[PDB]
Amino acid sequence: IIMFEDIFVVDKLDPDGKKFDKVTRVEARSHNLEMFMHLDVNTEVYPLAVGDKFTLAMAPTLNLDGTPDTLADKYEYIMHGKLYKISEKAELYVSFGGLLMLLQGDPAHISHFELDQRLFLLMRKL
Amino acid sequence: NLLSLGQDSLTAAYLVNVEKNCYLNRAQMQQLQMYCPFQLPPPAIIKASPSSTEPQWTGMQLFGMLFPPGFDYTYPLNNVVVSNGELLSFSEGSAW
Amino acid sequence: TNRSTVKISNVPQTIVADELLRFLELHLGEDTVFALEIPTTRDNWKPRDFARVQFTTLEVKSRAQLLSSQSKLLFKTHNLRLSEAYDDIIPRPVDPRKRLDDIVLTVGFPESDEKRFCALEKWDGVRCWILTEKRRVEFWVWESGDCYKIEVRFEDIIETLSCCVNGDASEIDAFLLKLKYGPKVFKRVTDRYRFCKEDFDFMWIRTTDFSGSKSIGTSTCFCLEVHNGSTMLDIFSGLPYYREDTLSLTYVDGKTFASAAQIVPLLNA
Amino acid sequence: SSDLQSRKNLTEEISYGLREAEQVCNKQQLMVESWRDFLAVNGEDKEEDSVSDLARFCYERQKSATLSELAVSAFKDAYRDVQALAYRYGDQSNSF
Amino acid sequence: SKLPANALSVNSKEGYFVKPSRTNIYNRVLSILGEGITVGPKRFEFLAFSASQLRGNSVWMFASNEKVKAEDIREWMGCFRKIRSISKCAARMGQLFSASRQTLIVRAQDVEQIPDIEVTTDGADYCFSDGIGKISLAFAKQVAQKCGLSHVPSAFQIRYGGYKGVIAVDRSSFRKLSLRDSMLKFDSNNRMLNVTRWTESMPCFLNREIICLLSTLGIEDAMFEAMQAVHLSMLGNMLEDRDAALNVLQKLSGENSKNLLVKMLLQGYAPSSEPYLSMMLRVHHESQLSELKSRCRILVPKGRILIGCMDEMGILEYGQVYVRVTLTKAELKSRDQSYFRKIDEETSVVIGKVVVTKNPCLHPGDIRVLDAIYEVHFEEKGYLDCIIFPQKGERPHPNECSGGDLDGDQFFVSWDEKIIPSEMDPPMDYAGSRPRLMDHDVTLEEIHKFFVDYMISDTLGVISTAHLVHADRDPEKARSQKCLELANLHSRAVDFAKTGAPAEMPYALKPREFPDFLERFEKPTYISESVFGKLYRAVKSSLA
Repeated sequence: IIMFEDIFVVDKLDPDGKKFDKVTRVEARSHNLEMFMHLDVNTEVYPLAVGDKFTLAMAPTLNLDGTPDTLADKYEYIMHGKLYKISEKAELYVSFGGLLMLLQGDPAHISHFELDQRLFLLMRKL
Repeated sequence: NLLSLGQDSLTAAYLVNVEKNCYLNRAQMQQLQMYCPFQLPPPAIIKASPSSTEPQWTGMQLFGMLFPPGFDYTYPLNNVVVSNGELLSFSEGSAW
Repeated sequence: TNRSTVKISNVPQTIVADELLRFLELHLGEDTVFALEIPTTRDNWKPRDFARVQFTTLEVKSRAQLLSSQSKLLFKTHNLRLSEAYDDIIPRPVDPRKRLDDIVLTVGFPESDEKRFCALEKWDGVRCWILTEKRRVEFWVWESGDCYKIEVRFEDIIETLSCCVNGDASEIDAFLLKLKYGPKVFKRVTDRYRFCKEDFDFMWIRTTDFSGSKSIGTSTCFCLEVHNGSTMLDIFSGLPYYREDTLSLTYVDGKTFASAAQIVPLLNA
Repeated sequence: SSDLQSRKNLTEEISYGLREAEQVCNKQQLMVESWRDFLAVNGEDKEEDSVSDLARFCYERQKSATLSELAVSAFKDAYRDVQALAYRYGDQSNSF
Repeated sequence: SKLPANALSVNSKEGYFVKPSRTNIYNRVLSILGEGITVGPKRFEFLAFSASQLRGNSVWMFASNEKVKAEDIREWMGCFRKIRSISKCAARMGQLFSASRQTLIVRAQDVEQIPDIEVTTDGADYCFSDGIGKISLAFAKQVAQKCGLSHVPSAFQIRYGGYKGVIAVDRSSFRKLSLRDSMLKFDSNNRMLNVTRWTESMPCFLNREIICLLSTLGIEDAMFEAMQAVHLSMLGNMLEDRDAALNVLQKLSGENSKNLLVKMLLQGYAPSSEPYLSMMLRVHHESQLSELKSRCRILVPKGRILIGCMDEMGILEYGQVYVRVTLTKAELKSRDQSYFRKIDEETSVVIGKVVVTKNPCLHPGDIRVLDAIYEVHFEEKGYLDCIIFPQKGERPHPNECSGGDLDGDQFFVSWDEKIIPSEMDPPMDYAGSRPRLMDHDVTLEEIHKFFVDYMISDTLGVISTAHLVHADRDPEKARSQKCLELANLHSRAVDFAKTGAPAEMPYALKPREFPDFLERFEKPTYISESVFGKLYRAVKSSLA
């Protein structure tokens, strides 16, 4: 059910602020896959410091074996969005209700993603 | 166009689309849905915290219930992309 | 690890140098910051987004790097990021032992075939800094108020000798520096974002010989009269072509050889 | 301002910016045919006279109209940077 | 070493505008030049400085004596009060200091005043005759006897009595000597004849700028790679093979040169024996590889470096020239070629496409493809070791070659056929800056000021490096406005020695980065992926 799953380590923060009361864009590089990721995360409700390691997973549906549109107990930062731009080392542009995500990796790593489809975002900081 | 949003609706739309850090819960979103003519979008925010239930709605989806499903809008200057009646991206400028 | 200056990535635009200095002294040790400079786009009212800070000891620099790597530095809801710098704010050696203050400097040449040395002009209370990274030695000489900088590189010297002035062969109270080329001569000329811990708000320009008798231009050797140092030999061993032998000298009154003309090193007709 | 120290820093910055703008206006006032000998790349001993005469520049500006136009244009060009400080010293929650 | 720009006239912002402040070294140099240097019972005075010494911070000093003083020599060289320009006066006073061979003396009774030719098109003054001249056969025979020259060249650089320029031979001469108009630099009290260079038919070389400017017309990287590969292959085989040693010595330095090593190369023992010659060959190979590592120098046997002149015929049109050179070992081994005409046993004519290039070149428009033609009338005059330029045309050939003159300067010629002549670009303008004329005579002080100020703002050596770096970094080199600005600044800097106009190198155009093929180890090094980077990688692989 999970299409892409890898451990990511953050590199730097765009605002670099602890109490800016603003959405923070993070830059995390994939391990053993060499993939760069942009993601807008809320630090106040989900703290993320530099050097932390977190897993990431993407699935079309949260149900087991079908029923598109019970993985909630495993992860803690579930999101929902759609992929609108696929043109690039291919990269993906997924917006979770205005929160842009840029997953830039290799053409072979990302090949089973269609255009204008709904996908989730499973995250856990170990 | 002859008619604009006004002096208050403009500021309210700016505050809705700029903050991006205040999430509206189910009750407030359903209360605000009474005025909007279109239906309710998916929450897009299932879990914002490990111990946070009651999945919430983002602020930019609230402004997305003001466009027809067939209406598509693109504004390269402010990086505003509206596809299938949903606001996808917005950075700053408030020029559109 | 070659230098001691650390470049801070992001700092608030509303802060001053004093606030950052106080924050650093609060988190780190007391008075462990030597120089703090915030670049300004305008003259005095538009600082940039980054700043460069110089630490006194490399241990303090390592501790600051460790704190920044753990994101433990938070100054006005800003996470300070520390990175290496290109050049030092002030060319000052990190080792306090190399810094020699209030020493006697004299010039001369091997006038006699025997173990004799002649003194032309003697300066007291000069400052000597040994820069291993820059491969040069600086001499600060104060003369008639304005100070002058004498720069000697490692290629300028050809052989390092140690001598004594008290007259004891066991003790080492002097050092000979045979010069192949001439030393560079500089001159000192005449605030809100620059602390610098001292009066370093000036510039260095190259000048000619400042001596009235022009002893520097006619001297091919330099002598450093310093107190006996147990570990001074280890510091002086870093100079290229060092001889591990003990030599003694005597002072010869050579004040007669003084030319007031522009062409100094020529003989009198 | 967040506190009193920020207010003092902003006041000092505004004062220095106004002084710099006045200096820029005084420099721009010299772009006339009367100072062609001084603006040339040569040796002039009257460099200190153009700087020490600070109270005469305002009197000369208030008498001429073209000089006044040049001065106001230079002042606006140098004061745009001063106005740009509000985004640095202003928080995101500021209503203005 | 050279005095840095920060040691003299450091800048400081005082007042509304920035004004340079002279350091104590500036005053020291001025005092040394004025008072002079005293060594024992002598006192040296400033006489003059040559063009080469101005670029090397050198100056001549002569000790005044009771017989002849410095002023006596200065007035004996000539009267320089007619020149009202500071730089021009110094250049004319120092031009008469080159090495030369003494010849016979000719009085001032037999000299001609042949009128010149000028054409003004598009509102631009284009002069064909800048330093050209005319010589007879008897004069050549008389001047070639004291120098031990067997063959009579058709052109040789000469300067005498303040005049300077190259002269060409002709078979319709009236008397021994003739003179033109645009050759008098200054009036002199003597007319001693002397010759510096007659003819040098050395093989051509490909410098860095040639490849840099020829890498945009359509020339690929495989050609230069293969040429470098064959060059290194023939260099490595020169050690154990004596056949290649003579062929290299006869095609690298000197077409016809007699030497002890050259004679023994054709007939000698094994390379293992004769250590005196084997070690010389080894050190020559080491010098060649070091020179290749320092700079690009491609040995091309189908091209020479020779000066050019003009003939009073007027038959050649704009785009028609004549190419003739001697025959080397490669040309003599196989003279059957389409673009090579065997007019004589020693001299062979060329009918191929030949381009003209100098050493300093920073503009894409310098490449002017010229078609060489063969005419019996031109061959009847007997021109050798000199390319022929047409008299009539829109613009003279030296003007398109970075705005040069016919002052005996060398020209790169090559009868190559694999080049791409399709693309043609107009040359840059050759109009210099306005001359600066003074209202009073020179009091020997402003010349010292100019000499000292020449060290300050002397950016002649950094412009070429910046241009090379910018060409290697940004693709489509020599097409953007940055390259044009660099070329204009280079022209203005090379005009500094003639007219007192500083180059004014901007700060934003500094490279701040250097490729691998440079000796700046302290400066940051970046891996270049241009043709020069490929050539340097090939050289590194061959040496390792």
